[PDB]
Amino acid sequence: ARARDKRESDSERLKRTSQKVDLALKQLGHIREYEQRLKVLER
Amino acid sequence: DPAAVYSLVTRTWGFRAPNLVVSVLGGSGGPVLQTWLQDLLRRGLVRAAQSTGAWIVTGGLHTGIGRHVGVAVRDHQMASTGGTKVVAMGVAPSFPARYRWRNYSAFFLVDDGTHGCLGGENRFRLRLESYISQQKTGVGGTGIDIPVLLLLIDGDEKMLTRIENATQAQLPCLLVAGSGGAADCLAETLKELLTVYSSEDGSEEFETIVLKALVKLDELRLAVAWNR
Amino acid sequence: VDIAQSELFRGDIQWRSFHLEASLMDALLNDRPEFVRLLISHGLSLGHFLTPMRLAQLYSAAPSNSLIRNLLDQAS
Repeated sequence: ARARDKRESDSERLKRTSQKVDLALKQLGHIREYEQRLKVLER
Repeated sequence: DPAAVYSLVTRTWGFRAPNLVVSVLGGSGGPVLQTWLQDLLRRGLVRAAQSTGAWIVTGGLHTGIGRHVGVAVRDHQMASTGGTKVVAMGVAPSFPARYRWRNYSAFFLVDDGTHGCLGGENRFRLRLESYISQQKTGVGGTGIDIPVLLLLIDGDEKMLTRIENATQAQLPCLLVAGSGGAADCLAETLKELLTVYSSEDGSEEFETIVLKALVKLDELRLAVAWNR
Repeated sequence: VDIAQSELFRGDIQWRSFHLEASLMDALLNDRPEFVRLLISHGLSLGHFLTPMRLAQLYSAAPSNSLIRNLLDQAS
């Protein structure tokens, strides 16, 4: 119960949101590069 | 008598009554399970049992489908929140105990009567299901009959015989496509109880497939029986 | 600890008890509580792990300028 209460705090939610936004940025960069490569190949 | 077994399991051992019973069967020999099947076991059956308080009844042996079930349970637990632990009953052929590890709450030991033989327990296991399907869920007799469903992956001729016996006992069975022989081949070949698990279907949709197999009693009563 | 998680979660590779005990002793000596938690939680038999020599080594790992070491040598 104590660990669950700590995990559901606003600070932990904000930390997890920041980490997930970083993951989304990495995926967006990967998709950007792959789309550029696909456009280069198809032209 | 399966009634005594169920009464001991629920009352004298403190285990809560199940809102769903899922039986894991089959499993071809080999240390390495496919990653697709591993994901199906991890984020599928185990997740649905976690979210509906279901009973995972499977072989308690250290090899075969039981080891895969244990690994999936451990994987879910390590990536789990502060929720209830899944009761995983293992049926295989003094409060303190001594054993060598080199995740199952209960270890049903069936007296086959002959050392070194396997398969004599299966009938007993089926009898237990034939009891727990007829029991009322929730509180009192107002609840619906407890749903019991079998999920088959891989398998052999003995697993086919078990499936036939289960369908004789009005217990629904599901066969996973792409597993290999037995269940997968039978599904490709393809009475009311039998349900086909498409390879397109995967995790995050296990509960809907369970419901559509059970209904084939209504959907709403099953939903209110669970916690979703 | 992420490397340890990735290595120990692999299904293809299984780790024998000797490596688990060696890593557990290293973590206990070097004050890495997360590593000891991970190693013990992965099916480690702590009862067979501890030996009188291991406890003696753990107590010998006390700092030179520590009250525990001072009292231990004063008792002898």
